[PDB]
Amino acid sequence: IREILKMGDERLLRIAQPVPSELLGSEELQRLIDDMFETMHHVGGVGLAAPQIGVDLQLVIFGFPAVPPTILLNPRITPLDDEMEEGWEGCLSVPGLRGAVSRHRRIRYQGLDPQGQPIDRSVEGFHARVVQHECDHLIGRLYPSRITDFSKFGFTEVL
Ligand code: NI
Repeated sequence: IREILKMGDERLLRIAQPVPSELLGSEELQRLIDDMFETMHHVGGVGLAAPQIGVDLQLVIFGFPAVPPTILLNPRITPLDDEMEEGWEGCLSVPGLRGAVSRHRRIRYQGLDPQGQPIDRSVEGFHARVVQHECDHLIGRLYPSRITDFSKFGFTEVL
């Protein structure tokens, strides 16, 4: 179990470094992953990025409309067309708040699994939204910085 960092921490705002090749397959990486799944499961989250626990690595985990349990390294996202869709987001680093955010409806995402094998998936809707949100942590973007409709940004208890 690790502490989740909160919005305002400078560590959330950095561009994350890639997982280096010598870590792929390794026990050190596996332990980071186990620590991340424990943390996410302990607070009831659907996704967690390594910078949210102060680890400066392009590594996200997610899973749950169901979403397959995935561990994604060094990701690259390619929007499949121009269609945008609005949805509710929250984040463990932004407790007590929700906002509506416009995201690509369809994306292809690519990256590596923990053993260094390629991932290549094309996805839509909520799965697409989750991946965009997690991958935004890796470039120092939290979901308030993506909001366009501020009428829909508020406290959970109130909205
Ligand atoms: Ni988040």
